[PDB]
Amino acid sequence: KNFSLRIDELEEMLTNNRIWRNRTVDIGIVTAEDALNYGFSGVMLRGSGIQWDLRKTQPYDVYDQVEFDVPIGSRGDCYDRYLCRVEEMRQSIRIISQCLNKMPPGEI
Amino acid sequence: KQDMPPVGGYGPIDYKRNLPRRGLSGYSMFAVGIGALLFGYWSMMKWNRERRRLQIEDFEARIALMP
Repeated sequence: KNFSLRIDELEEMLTNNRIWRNRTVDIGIVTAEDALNYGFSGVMLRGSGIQWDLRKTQPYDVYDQVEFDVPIGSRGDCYDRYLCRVEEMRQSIRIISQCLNKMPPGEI
Repeated sequence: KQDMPPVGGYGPIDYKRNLPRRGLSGYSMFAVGIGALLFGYWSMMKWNRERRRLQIEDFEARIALMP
């Protein structure tokens, strides 16, 4: 309950800043079908384009019974695979705050 | 029987992302800049011209003597 203030710190530290934005825009523009023929896994995927993940097309355990969304960035550079990770941490807080309400007592 | 899951007491914290604390934008800026800048120029002409008055006063003592 006291973590989203800490992720709102780095938003002020890096997102709205210009120099770090100027330090990383249009660097590593790899977006073609050789960005998938190289056999990449996620981010340095879908945040560059092609929507696919192993987190709601393939189940693990009770993992589909929770609600969340998956981030997609705009172009195929590092700054649009950086902005996956800010929204990705804004998903794990929801899932933990969704998982605690649903645990039954039982065995190990 | 002594397992975890509590009956109640939940938030959550937000997934939200906002802090628009602006901030005197939109032509309110450039207005405190120009007026205070000319205020510094307004502080001139009352000191340099004043020191210029003392500058002729300083050269006055040189010319009055030296015969």
